[PDB]
Amino acid sequence: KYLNAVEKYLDGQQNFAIRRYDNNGRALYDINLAKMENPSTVQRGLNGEPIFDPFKGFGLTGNAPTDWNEIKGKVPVEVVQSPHSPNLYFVLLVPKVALEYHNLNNQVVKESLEVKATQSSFNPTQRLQKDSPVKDSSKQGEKLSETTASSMSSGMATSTRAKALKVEVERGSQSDSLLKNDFAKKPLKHKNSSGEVKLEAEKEFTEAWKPLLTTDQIAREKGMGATVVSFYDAPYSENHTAFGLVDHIDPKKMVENYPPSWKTPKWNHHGIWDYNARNLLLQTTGFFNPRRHPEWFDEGQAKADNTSPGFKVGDTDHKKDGFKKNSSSPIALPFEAYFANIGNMVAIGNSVFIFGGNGHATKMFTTNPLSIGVFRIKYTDNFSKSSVTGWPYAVLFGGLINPQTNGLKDLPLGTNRWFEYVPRMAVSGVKWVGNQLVLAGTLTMGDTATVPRLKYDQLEKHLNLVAQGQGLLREDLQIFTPYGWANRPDIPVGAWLQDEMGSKFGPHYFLNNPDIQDNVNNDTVEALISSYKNTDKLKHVYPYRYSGLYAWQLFNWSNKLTNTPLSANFVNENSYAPNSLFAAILNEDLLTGLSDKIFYGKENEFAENEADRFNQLLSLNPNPNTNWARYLNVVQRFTTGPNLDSSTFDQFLDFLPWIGNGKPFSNSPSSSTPLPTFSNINVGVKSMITQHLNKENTRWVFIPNFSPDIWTGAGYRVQSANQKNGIPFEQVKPSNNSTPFDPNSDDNKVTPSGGSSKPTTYPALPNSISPTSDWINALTFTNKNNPQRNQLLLRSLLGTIPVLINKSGDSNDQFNKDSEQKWDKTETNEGNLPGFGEVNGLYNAALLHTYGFFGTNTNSTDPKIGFKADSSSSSSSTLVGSGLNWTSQDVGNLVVINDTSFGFQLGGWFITFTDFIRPRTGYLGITLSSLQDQTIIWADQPWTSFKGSYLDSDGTPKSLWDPTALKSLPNSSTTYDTNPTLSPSFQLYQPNKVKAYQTTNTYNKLIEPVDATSAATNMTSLLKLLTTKNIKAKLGKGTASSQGNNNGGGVSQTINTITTTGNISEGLKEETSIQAETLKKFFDSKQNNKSEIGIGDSTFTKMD
Amino acid sequence: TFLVKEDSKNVTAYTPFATPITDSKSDLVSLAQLDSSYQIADQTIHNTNLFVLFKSRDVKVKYESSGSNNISFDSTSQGEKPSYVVEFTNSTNIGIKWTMVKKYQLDVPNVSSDMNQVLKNLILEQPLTKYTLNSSLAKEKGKTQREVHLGSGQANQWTSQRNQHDLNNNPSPNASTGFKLTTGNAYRKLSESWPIYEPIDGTKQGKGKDSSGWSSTEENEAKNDAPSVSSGTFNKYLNTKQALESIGILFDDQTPRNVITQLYYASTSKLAVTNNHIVVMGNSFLPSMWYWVVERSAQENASNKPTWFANTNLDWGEDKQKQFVENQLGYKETTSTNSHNFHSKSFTQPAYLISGIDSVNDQIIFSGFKAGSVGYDSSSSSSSSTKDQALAWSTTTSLDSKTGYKDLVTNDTGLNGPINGSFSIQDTFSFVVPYSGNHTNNGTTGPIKTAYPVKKDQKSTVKINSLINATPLNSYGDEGIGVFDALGLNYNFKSNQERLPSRTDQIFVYGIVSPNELRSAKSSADSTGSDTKVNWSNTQSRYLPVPYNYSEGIIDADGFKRPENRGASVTTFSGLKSIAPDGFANSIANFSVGLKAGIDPNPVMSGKKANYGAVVLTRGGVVRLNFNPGNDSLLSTTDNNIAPISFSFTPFTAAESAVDLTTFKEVTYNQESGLWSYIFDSSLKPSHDGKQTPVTDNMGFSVITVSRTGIELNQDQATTTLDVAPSALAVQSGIQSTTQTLTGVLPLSEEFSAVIAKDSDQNKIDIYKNNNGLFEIDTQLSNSVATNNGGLAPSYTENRVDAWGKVEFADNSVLQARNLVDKTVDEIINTPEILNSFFRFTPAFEDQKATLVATKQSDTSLSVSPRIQFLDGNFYDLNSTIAGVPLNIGFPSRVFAGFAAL
Repeated sequence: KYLNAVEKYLDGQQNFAIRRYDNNGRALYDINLAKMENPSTVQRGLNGEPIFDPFKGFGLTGNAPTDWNEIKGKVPVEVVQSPHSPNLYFVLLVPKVALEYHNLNNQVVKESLEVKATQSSFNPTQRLQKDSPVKDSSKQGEKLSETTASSMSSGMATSTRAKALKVEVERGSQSDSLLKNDFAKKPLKHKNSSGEVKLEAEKEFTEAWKPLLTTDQIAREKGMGATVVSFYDAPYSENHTAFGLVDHIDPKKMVENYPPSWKTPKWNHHGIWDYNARNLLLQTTGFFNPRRHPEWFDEGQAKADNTSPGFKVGDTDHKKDGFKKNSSSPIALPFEAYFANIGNMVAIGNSVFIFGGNGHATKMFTTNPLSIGVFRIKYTDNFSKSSVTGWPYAVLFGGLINPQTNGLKDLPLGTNRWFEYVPRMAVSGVKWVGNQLVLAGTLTMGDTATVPRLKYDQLEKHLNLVAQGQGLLREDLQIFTPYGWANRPDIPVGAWLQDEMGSKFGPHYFLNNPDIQDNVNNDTVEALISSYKNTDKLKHVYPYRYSGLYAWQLFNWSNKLTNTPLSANFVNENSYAPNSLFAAILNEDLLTGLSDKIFYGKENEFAENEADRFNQLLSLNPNPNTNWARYLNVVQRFTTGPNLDSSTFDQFLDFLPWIGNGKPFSNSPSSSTPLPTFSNINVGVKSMITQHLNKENTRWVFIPNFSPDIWTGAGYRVQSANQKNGIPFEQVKPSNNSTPFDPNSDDNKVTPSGGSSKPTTYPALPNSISPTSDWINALTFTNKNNPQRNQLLLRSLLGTIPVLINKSGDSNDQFNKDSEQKWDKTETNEGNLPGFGEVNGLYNAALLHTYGFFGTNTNSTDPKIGFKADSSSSSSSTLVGSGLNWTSQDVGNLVVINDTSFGFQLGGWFITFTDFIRPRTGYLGITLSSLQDQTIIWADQPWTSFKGSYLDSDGTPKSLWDPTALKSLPNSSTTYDTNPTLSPSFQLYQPNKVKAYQTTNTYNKLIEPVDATSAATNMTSLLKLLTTKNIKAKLGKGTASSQGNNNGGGVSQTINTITTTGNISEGLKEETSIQAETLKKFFDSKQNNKSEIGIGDSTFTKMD
Repeated sequence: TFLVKEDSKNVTAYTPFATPITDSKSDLVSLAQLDSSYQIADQTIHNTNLFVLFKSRDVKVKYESSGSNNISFDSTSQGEKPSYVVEFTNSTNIGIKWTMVKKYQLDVPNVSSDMNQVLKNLILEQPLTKYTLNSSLAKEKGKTQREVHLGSGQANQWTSQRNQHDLNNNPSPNASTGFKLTTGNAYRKLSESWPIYEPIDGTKQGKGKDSSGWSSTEENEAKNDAPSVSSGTFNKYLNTKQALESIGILFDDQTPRNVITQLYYASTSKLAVTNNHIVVMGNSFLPSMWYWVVERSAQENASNKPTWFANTNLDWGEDKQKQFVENQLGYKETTSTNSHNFHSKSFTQPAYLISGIDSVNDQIIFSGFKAGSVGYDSSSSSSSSTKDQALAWSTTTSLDSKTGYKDLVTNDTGLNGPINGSFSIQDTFSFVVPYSGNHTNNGTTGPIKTAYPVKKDQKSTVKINSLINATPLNSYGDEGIGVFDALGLNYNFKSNQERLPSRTDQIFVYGIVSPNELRSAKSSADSTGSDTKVNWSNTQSRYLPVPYNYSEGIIDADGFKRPENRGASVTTFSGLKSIAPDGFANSIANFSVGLKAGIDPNPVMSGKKANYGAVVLTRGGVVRLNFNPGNDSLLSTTDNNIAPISFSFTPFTAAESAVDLTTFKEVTYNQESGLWSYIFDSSLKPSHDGKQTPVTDNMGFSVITVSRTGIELNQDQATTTLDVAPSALAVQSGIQSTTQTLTGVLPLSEEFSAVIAKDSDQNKIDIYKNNNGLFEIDTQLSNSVATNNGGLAPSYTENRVDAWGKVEFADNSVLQARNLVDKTVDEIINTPEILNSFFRFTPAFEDQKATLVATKQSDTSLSVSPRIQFLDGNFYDLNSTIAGVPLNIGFPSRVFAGFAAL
């Protein structure tokens, strides 16, 4: 009713129309849908052709088109021509609310985060459930049973280590229970303090975020949903214009095409075991959870928890748990997501597609609506009748396989027979780049931050990670908090308490750390893993000490792409905001030809019960009468960034500059000089990979060069300069202070045929586990990963990469650049590398220097903001924004440059995909053009200033800018100091507390944290930096003090490009180095000539 | 007029209305004057002439180890029924009825004094079967390189003793040299006969090449374990008689005929035609060593001998790949007394599993998998350490090899002898040998050498002879390197990771062959005495392993292998559990079927010949072949690092992976639309399972659509050269039903197509709307066309809308209303656009239109009859005839009068 009143009010005070211009840009007529008197549909023949005489015009039936009463008031936002039928047009109509959505009263348009009155001081952990689960003293005896006797079965290799645990599941015959339900064994429970610590919307989201309008209400209320009307236009004829058909974009015709797995998002194909693991770890369950994505659910956050997941859970008897039951919170298309999904029409044949927009129509500070799928309207008998339907992007993008893209590999863009991966796009646009149809914009990968899981007792000292998993911290980048990771994310809770004391370093569950990783020797695997042969009703948790760093975790447990489609067995979650650029060539004929209604089947459904789930195959023959698979092959190709892979990508990331100040992230152009942030070349000290791990067969396998020396990067560990190459086993992990990990023990030894015992742990280890640790020679130790690299590129272009801070600019809390920062001593605490809480893959000190948080890089006077690795006491730290408020959804028009190149505005950058359609070897395939207006760059809400992009007749795309159109924040903090001030880049970065850093051998082990729950009250001067306004004030950009152009309305144009632009073939290839190092040398040699590499400042001209 | 196979012998022409022509059903086998024992294999249309390939179940061939006519038909029991290819022309005054034009008979190949030596001791593995198991394929590991060169017991002396055996710097003394034939799948000489039983486990069951041992007792034991229908138990064997019969092996009551007869009958399985030549090649279900080249001008009383594939020196891409294939056949210098093998007699790859044969623009395209062939020892005694063992080894490119496809396939790893095995790389393992050339873990130590696994001293006593496998696999060793080569898991560790191609396993062969060399092939076939070689230039080979997704546990492939993958459950063939959904019981041997070339219907730059690309189905994906019509050669790009552009593999999805590849029936190309169609008939499935259980899902059919994708050649000036191989795309088209016995599909027109099916022993018609590649049902039109009242065409429902729509005529008073009085009859006849105003029409489908044709009836009147567009895109009226016979639909002709005398 409120929205109906608003629409009625706006029907009087607002006027909109679509006026047509001649080829010379002279107005001809208006077409004011709210003022067109006696409009009439086109008189049609029997064959459907609209009677038309060029001079008399289109024939009019004299009666208004359908739904005219409820369509006259809507606003036009898009017009698209047909490619075949002459004089036929479609115009996209939306309500005036979708234009005034932001201006609506706050109490009906709320934010998923609340600043509150702050009567008790700001503390980011207040809204986070943090307390850890504790052993159930009434359910101890149902822990998974160790194998009674390992079946030798001619497996001569014998291990004294603890035997595997049995996981037996068999259907039996009981109606609602299983004879054995081992995966459901549940020995843990939530801590009971001031009530049970668990996720429950009722007691947490009292003022729950909810959409304006449920999807059913959008469908029913015709006047509130988008609608497209096919009308015919002729400028020089008497009857110049007349309408055809009117078709509402029904959200129900979209929801009805959701995969059935999306009726129960709290669940996943894994089911009971992962559901239990997540629930106890306080990570929200499922594959697309309203706890993390409240936009898409009619009831919003009111369903944001794991309760009622669509499968029986929490039963007093574990054998009962795991049965399909009634569900109440399916994925839907409420108002915000819907109107993010309406935009960028394209017409193909007799059908017109709406691919959705960038979502800014309803994108608030802490919520990210996106386009979840493709709406299609198909017209029949020559545009006489029509049918409206839509399909989700998930079923369309299932066919993604690495052989397609030329860019990064193993990205989290895959899915499987259950479409638990929910891609959505902030759509730049859809356009024919020559003969190839291109869809472009930004896309949300599968979650890659929460892929590791904490140990059940280490949630009070990893607040950032636990929040990321909880949905309080809507941050996509991977936070480097590796101390408490479980040895394996996918170990059921039935095997967490098999070693409570931790003295034995329980082989099945221990604090993940690669230093104690088992060999891969035939004897080792035969004795440990292969011996416990698994049957249809038995699977084992192997004693093999599985453990690896972030790269290994993702490689095993992320929906990474594979050479075959629908092959991603491990989908954790979906990113919050679009964390990856995406441009895909779609299949025009297939899109035209696919049927309107989709038909899934039992294969797409989840397993009905655990008995069927256990032997659940990944690939099943589709039911004969189903047609869901046909949709899988839409994407002909795709790309996400420059056509570079591995550390070459991070080397380029070093090359791109930061719009905030323009200085490169590398700081290369000038002994304690600043070091690059992403790449490791010339960082730390070279080490030989031939001395790592087995110390065998690696002199020429990883590095083609004769000398396989690899730059360990920042935060490396070495016995001494004389032994920089490889570190021996002196990272012994003690559980208590009780002595080293003690290799050579009977527990950590394997007896092969004959009993010739030997240790199972490597002699020498790689020289770094730092967040910037790269190791082509040890995937178990390496931390840099392609999923991280893509998000890093997107967020570096956006300019909002967070930084860890120990010391703000306050008096007596100042970080001094001089006499306190020593780049030459990165191994010691003098290097200030946190090693805990930092954004994975980057170096905190280098990032801060680039930002200028310390030094005069960004400000005339040193802000004296930095991170200090204190050694004389405990240290607390918090992540803070970059000071810029660009958001990843900030994507403009998709402008086609020529038959082979296209681009769009992205935040403060204009990015042109030079080499996507027809890639050329050796070219990075991307040209970037930065924005020069400081007022726009540093604005509080910059994307409100972008007023569209287009291709200029001269052949260079340009983007409008109105520095007077910036929309300030909703209010001046009312009248009191609001410590949390929402902004598009604002994130509740939780505090991190870390033990004192060692003076020497600082990073030999993982940097241990301590319970940081109570540390919030002791870091007010750091929490105050969470709000972007305070960071800007520190840097001097807080207010008009930025100065420069006062109004400065004008237009910006991308850098001029030529054939040789983007050529890095010299920087690529390999003759005397490694590819990353040679690319680093190449870029370093061209720091003063970034233009020819496709990086430059966009030319800007003033317009009054 | 669509020619569709009624049954094994009858073929009939169907009208676009999906109705057969009267008396058009013809018994072609009798027409060709061939006894009832014959049946037709495949048919092609070329210049409106119908060709047929005839094969008979009565044929019986014999092989004689001595003499001249070693391969000849068995006329003792009137079994001399050679195959025939017959050209048929529709010779009559319009009306589909066929007649003899030319009948070409195919004779058995002649064997030279050099081919005969090889064939005498050649043994052929029993054919792969739809119900074959991985462990059945598996063969127990043979002697290792150390065991075969230094001997057993002499350990820890490899470094010292490897120099004098020309294996300098060899890093894998434990490298396998093949598999022992003492068990496993039954091998048989050309003059012997395969058994109907298959060993479940090929490391413990089956007697392999020991025919005497198998027949003595093991055959009886297999019969006891597996009877023929269940009363059996199948603890050790599978009775695959039904699945052997289904795929084209002839039987005598219960035992298959001799291997030479089986090979001949399998080789006469496919047909392609050209204005000058006709080529016949074998099917995909068992290797075919010989193919016929037929000269259309040959005299009708002459014989058309084939060519030995061993005489066809295909171009495998690079000479390194060619010699890699040629070096695994057998020992070169045997000279024992008569021990001869394909390599020694200077012969190339002898067997291929030809996916299909097709022609376009007078060019013939052939594609298929390289059938494995490798030496084996037959010393039988002191005895050679390699006694009873096949000499095979994986040839995967080493990890060290420089990146780039050319460098990978040219890497000398395994050029001469086995080097792969098991190894440990940092935190993971790489079955491929890490090094090559002269690289080691401590610098350079000189080139790595390899040599054939046969001890030098016993060179005069080792009897080595060739063999032919039933699948692309070359080295059946139950070992990790073998499984990885089969499943395509070998990946180099460098930054620019790539797949190391097993140059001699799972090798896919494709190419285009021209008349200038088909003539040389014919000359080779005619070659008297010593054989003469044939060179095929425009051909190439690409390593195309089975998808890794078809094996349990192997979730994904990367350089870094999960430790569990070292377990014996995944390392070995015998332990490799198969989840293959494509109807095959195994998931370690690839298989292709249904090559069909086609012309690009889309425009092209003026002065450039229209493109033509060919697609061939394969397990888990579609392989497209790209050609340069400007030279009628494989499309290639200058940058060697890029993969050979002429080949592009597109993986499947679940819908296509679920389509049984063993039920391929026919493939048709829609020339005007540009998409293939792969129709699969479930009825081709055998009657009973391998465990003798009746097959419960023999009813149904399904078709797969293959549409072009990517950027094609010569589209625009900036496309005259390409660096990305044009890639195809397969979809589950939409025509599939499990409850109907299909008869045939009709490429009716661009927007529609029809399928003939039977569900109650009575023919039924349902038409499908072709939505630019995909099909879906349109029931409303289906019933309308079905209402033929037994007539040749659907009748016009004058009172209801039907396939012809509904037409309503305007009253004759409209002549007065529009002031047509002044117009003359001729004047109105001259204006069809004015005739339009006399009737209003309601078409039944999109783009359907109707128009009027009128003729004079008097000085003031004329007669008009309507023309209506039909589903096929042809106008139908009173004068409409299909192959002569009138349709006689009975449209409402009208007469109008009232014209002036002007």
